[PDB]
Amino acid sequence: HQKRLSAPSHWLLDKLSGAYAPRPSTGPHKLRDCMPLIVFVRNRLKYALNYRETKAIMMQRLVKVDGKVRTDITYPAGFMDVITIEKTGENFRLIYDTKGRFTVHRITDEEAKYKLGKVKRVQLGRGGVPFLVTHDARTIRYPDPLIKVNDTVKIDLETGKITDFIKFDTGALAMITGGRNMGRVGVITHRERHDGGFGIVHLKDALDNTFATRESNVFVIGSEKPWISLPK
Amino acid sequence: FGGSSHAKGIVLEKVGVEAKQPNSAIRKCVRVQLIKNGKKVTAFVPNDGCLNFVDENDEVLLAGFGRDIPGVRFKVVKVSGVGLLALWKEKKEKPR
Amino acid sequence: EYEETNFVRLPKESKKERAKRARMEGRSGRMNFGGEEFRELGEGAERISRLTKA
Amino acid sequence: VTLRTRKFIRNPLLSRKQMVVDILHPGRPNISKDELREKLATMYKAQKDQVSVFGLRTQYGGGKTTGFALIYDSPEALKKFEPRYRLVRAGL
Amino acid sequence: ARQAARSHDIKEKRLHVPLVDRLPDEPPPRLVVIVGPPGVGKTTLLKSLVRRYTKETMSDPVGPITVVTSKKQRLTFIECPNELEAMIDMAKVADIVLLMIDGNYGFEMETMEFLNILANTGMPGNVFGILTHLDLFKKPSALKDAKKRLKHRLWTELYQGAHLFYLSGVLNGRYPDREIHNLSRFLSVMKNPRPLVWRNTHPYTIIDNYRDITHPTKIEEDPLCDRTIELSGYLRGTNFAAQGQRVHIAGVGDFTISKIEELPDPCPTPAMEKAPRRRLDEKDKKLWAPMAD
Amino acid sequence: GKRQITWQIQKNKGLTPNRKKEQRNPRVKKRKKYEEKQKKLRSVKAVYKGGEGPGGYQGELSGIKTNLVKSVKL
Amino acid sequence: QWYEMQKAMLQKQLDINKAEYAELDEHQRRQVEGYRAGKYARLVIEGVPAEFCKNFQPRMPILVGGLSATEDRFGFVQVRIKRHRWHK
Amino acid sequence: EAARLDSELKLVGEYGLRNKREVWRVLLTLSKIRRAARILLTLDEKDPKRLFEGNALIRRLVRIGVLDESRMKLDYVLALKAEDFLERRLQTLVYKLGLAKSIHHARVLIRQRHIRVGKQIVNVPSFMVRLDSQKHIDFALTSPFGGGRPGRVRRKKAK
RNA sequence: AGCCUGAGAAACGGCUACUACAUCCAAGGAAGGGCAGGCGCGCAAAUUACCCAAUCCCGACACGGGGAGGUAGUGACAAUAAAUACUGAUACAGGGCUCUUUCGGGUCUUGUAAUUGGAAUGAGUACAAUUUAAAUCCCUUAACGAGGAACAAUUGGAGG
Ligand SMILES: Nc1nc2c(ncn2[C@@H]2O[C@H](COP(=O)(O)OP(=O)(O)OP(=O)(O)O)[C@@H](O)[C@H]2O)c(=O)[nH]1
Ligand SMILES: [Mg+2]
Repeated sequence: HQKRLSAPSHWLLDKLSGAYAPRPSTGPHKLRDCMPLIVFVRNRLKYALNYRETKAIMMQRLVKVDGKVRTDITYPAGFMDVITIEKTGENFRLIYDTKGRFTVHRITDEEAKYKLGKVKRVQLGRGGVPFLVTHDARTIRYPDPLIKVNDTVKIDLETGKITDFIKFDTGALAMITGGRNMGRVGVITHRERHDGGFGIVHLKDALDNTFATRESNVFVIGSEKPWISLPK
Repeated sequence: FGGSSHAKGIVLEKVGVEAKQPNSAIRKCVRVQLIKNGKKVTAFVPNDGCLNFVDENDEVLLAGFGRDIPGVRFKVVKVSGVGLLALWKEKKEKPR
Repeated sequence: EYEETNFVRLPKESKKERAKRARMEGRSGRMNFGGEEFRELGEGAERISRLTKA
Repeated sequence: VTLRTRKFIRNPLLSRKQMVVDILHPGRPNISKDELREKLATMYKAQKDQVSVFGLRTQYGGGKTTGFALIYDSPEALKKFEPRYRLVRAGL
Repeated sequence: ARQAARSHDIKEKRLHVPLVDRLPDEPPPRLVVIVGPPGVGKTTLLKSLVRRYTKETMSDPVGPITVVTSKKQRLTFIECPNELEAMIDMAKVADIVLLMIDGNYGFEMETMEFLNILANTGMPGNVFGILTHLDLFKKPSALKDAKKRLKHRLWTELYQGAHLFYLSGVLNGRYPDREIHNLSRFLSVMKNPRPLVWRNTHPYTIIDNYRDITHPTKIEEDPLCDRTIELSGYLRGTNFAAQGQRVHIAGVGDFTISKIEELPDPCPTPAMEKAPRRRLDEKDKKLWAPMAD
Repeated sequence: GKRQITWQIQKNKGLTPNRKKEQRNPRVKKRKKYEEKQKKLRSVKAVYKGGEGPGGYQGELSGIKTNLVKSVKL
Repeated sequence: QWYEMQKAMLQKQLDINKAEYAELDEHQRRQVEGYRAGKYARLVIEGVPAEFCKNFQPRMPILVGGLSATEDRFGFVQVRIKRHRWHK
Repeated sequence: EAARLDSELKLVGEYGLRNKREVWRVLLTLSKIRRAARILLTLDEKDPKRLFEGNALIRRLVRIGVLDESRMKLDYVLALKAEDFLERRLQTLVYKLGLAKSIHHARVLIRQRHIRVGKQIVNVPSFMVRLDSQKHIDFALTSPFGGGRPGRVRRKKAK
């Protein structure tokens, strides 16, 4: 039940939606790194007008998020969730811009079929099996045995299996998803360890601005290989 | 008086009710007794025909008189909660 | 331009916005003699010197 | 009685045609939005019963009047997708 | 310094003439008149007030109606009829006044007549303007214009900033319950009456019950003869004389008291029964209307 | 069949004095005060008020007084 | 505080009576102090004209007032009168 | 003082004003503008504050039509006056454009909604008409001097 | 003072005992512990208004429920804009005004409770439609709506 100004500055609200703002329900993505489905439908896309209209869209099986039907209105969809609407025949993708806000991208089924997800941790689960945890809280059982931490994975999204992976690399272009230099698509050119907590990388854009961002806030997107269509 | 701007009083006796000339200041002056302190001071009704509204034992508000008896300092402003000039102009009736 | 996007009507201000914006006149030296605005010669004049030095 | 439709939006998931309507009565009194529902049947090839009009503020000095019009694909789609107060104002 | 100035001004506002109270320890019921022009609905307000207080639907309420409204104080409602003799008779009697104005029609000469009769005779504590027939309006801008102009004319008439209630409709033939509930919120909590000199020197009584105690042999002998009359009511002023009190029955003439019987109340008001809780249980909401139904 | 309240009770006039139709409107009073104070000005100084008329010069139409010196002696 | 001193003297007199006739019933409470206010009471009036009982309506109420010793005498009352403001 | 009374009476007569509150209102806004001009003259020439703020003040006054387009110095902005402001009022502009016979006729017309400034009718006679908007003062279309219905006394007479 | 539930409380929601008030009764018994409002002198001055319709929240759950929120009413404490009239013709009177210097000087068109004529109209009345949860206001708007004895300007001061 937070106010419209206490809502974060990256899912935008104008002077229109009242003094209050919806809170995202608990789910895969975080609270402050989130776009709820009602803000995506009626405050960003404007396929709806009111809360009851958004409910009348959501309750019938017309909005699918990451390939599954998401019914509740304030479902969290933070980063790179393909959002398939079949009556309009569109699939939107959530990326950022250079200023630090949410951006929507229209696309069809060929790029809508896969999800590029960053690995959070690799472990040995119960049954003596290695399993893999992404930032979408997707756990994949029996992964490829080189996919370590901070590697990204092309998730199939019709079975959910691994298809390809991109390694953490000095020389692979990356996207920033946090910090004071948030949302700046550039190339990882250096990486400093700082063992004892909070190591960094040094990263430059396409046009020569060096800056240091933390290896938590980084997010690998591809060496050149823009596997998701960043908007031209 | 006191520390206030207007004082209240009881009209003890209209002194000079038997004076001859109509707008004499002895005809217009009225001895009242202030409530807060208890002293008997004299006050001017503003007009001789306006004297008739001032009856005995009536709560009377009085103020200063800032400008035939030089030195009577007070003038009657309200009588029984109604303004005396309004009573004289026949705007209001006096609640008794 | 916000009433053709999803075309829900607005309440023409309210008691809590009019309390704010009409108090903004109370603490400002602006005045509107005609079509134009006439700004006070306080801190708005010092920035003109403060920009030109840099 | 002169009509123009700006910003016509399809909205298939809510199944309703969204029009910003600028109507003009010069010299007449106001437009009687039930008769405007009757007028927005042959302009967009629909029944009168599946049209709902709201907004409808008259511009300063007569003439122009801005309304917002919604045409549903069926009266039952209107019935299941309309607010109660707009349904009462329409008469269903 | 200005706090001292305002304190001195309020300390001079609090003062009055030191008049005598003459109110007993077990006080009589305070008298509420319902005054207004003909056709304004004084009897309708009487029915609605007695249903609010004592829950008794009176089909034809006449005479004074005594009503327990608190554990210490009680009221009595008398509706003044449309005759000037009754209005001048009750203006020297009334403790609080319910002064009715007829809404869309505006002020009336009977209302102004009773206002200045009351002011000349003796001003009581509480007079409440009650403005009715508001439902006989078509434009609710004309409604608030009429409320504003009637409020300002009444404020010029009696005093600035009075209480003017607005009773809108007539639903069940009675009044709206919320409107008469806030009206009774104002006339239920009460303060001691103003020390009027005439009521504090002369003993009066307002007759609740009338009966003709005359021998039918005397009525059969002379059909128009001097009768003896039992009049039962509350002694309200100072105390009557024990023997040989001279009485003016207003509208009839002067007589003498042949007998006084002093007897217990029909409305006991639980302080007199117990002789610190707030609410009144429904054991206590008594109704004493010995001429009404 | 009701007793209407009349205008004297409707607005409590009382004994206010009788004032003027000019005094009931503050603009018309300030119009007539300016017309009479512009009129008092012509009786002291001399206004221009147009030169020679269309008819020409019909003489100094209100007297010529010879022994009158009306110059500010510096 | 002359106002509160005067009001306190009035309340002292109003305690001195009801302290002074609170000593006996048949003598003081009945014959000295009369029939005290607030108590319901029944009055018997002898000698009322029969037109009152024939034309008695319950609407127009009955007010019983007590005349003083001075209010039964007749004579020339000299009054201070003024016509009303709204009397034509 | 008699000087103030005669000055305010000359203003109220020469421009058909209602009271002296309008005169004091104009004198207050004129004193505000002139105080800003004096404060800008306090600084030396070629200070950037004085340069841009004085250019803003002079362009504002020339655009609202009080100051003449010939003289554009801050000394003439100091030499401004209330006769120039009351000349820029709407009521005297109707009288000078000749839609009305006298200034009180002009106030009467503007009150009962005959003239319009540009597009919308103007109900207030103290409307500060700018220089660009001075030309578009004319009778409205709903006025009988403009057109439409012949009007009120005309209708009662022609019936 | 002690205890109970639940993912989350030492809830104060409940229980028990003691302490302290207090209610009903057929005198054996039995249930219960807040805010808001008025008076606070005998003399006074802002609604006991309407709704979840928007934004938001809780639930078996599209429907059920919300004392946030929004809508309305009062208000000369201030503050803002400005009505209560505009314009002619004719007739008649010869004075009107001013001052330093006053039984004196200065200036030249001014009136009238005169007779008539034109128009303009917003306060108010008001069919509607619209606004809105339903209303109101606003914006549109057909029809009426000015001759003083009225659609009725006030507060002070000085003088004959
Ligand atoms: N619409 C409306 N009608 C009312 C209102 N008040 C009273 N009435 C009606 O007016 C009628 C007058 O009845 P009463 O109120 O008894 O008249 P009264 O003056 O009180 O009684 P009398 O003095 O005997 O005429 C009743 O039939 C009421 O229904 C009101 O506020 N609105
Ligand atoms: Mg009755």
